[PDB]
Amino acid sequence: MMFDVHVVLDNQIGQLALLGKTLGNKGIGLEGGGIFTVGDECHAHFLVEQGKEAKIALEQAGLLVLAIRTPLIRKLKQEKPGELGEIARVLAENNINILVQYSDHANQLILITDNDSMAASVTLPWAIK
Amino acid sequence: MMFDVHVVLDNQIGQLALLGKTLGNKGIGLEGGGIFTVGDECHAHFLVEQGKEAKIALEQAGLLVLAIRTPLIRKLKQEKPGELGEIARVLAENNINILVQYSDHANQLILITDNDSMAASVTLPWAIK
Repeated sequence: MMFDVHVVLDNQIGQLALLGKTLGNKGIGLEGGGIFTVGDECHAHFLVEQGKEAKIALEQAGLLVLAIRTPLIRKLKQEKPGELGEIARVLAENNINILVQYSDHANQLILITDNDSMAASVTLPWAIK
Repeated sequence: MMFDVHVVLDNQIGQLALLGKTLGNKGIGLEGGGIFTVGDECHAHFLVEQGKEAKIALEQAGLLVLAIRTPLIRKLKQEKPGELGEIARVLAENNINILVQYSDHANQLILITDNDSMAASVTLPWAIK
């Protein structure tokens, strides 16, 4: 039901504005994520419900969508130092590499790994209510 | 009072686990942010209160801290499609480039720009209560 939208923006003014207007004009709200600049490019990951519709609109605006994915959605059960490192440890102990991690507006944990099939069973203790 | 901690992790298992354990062992909680993989490196931005203490602990663990910064903290006043694109538009119209953007666990807007001095006055309408 929820999709991570991975867009590679140019390191230029107005790029986040174009992304947000293009999705806002379609009624697609951003449920979490952000943008990180790395050298000459800006990597955006935003969580949306209308993933396929967001991909079409962004590409029609000329933005490069690398992938839309359905992430694992989990929840840390309490806010405590070391909680994120603990779920990352159990994933690492199962030889699972974490490619994307962030939190949504419900404070739910959003994850993309190199083994989402195994990561789902490994992270079952953190399943949402 | 709040600091963004920019760490460049290796694209390897156990890196987020080392970051989270190192800060959790010091009692430093993660108040927001995430990690994005870009090629062979993983860029982490996490919001913490004990920024200087987090920098020391991460460097003693062998992790590369690119910078600690005090971000602008703003708040979208309602959750509505296009709201993020609107604040990004006003920033772009003032020739301000957005380098980092995400939301914290209070759903506050975290921003780092190439003109935080001007960005503070430009984004005054989005000031927190």
